[PDB]
Amino acid sequence: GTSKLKYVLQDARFFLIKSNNHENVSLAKAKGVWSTLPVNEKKLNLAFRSARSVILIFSVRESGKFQGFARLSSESHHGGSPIHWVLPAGMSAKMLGGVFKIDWICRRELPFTKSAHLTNPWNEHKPVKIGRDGQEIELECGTQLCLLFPPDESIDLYQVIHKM
Ligand SMILES: CNC(=O)c1n[nH]c2ccc(Br)cc12
Repeated sequence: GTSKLKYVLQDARFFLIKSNNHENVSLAKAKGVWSTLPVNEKKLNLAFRSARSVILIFSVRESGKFQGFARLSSESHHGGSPIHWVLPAGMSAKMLGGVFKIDWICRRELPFTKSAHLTNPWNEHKPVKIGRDGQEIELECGTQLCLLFPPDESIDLYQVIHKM
């Protein structure tokens, strides 16, 4: 069903995450973590304090799809086990900020062809697939985008609801 999903998404904030490679999203799905540049880290930490749920919606660059979405379960923190992110070309992971813990809500993919009717008011009403890493997606667009994903019957939102 979709009722617990709609409960989690109620009055949530949504952010577009653009990964340069599939390996970082695989690592995120396996470890329940994400890391981003400080400019986005600050935005996400502000949002985490201000909203019932902060949803990251993931897209691998050039893949033509979203790879799933997840809910922040903490602000960013430093000093955990290192995460062996792949950076594009030979760039340093030092550029990254803290680590956010995340609970996955959907690990299934959604092709951009299925979201072509959704525009994001906070990015000039361009299609929601279009946007820089960290672009905020307005509430209604973000909710409809999440509801387009195939149901992920491996996930139980009961434990996510309790963290709200
Ligand atoms: C695991 N997260 C990343 O790899 C990442 N997040 N935002 C970025 C901006 C530029 C570069 Br290069 C890499 C990233």
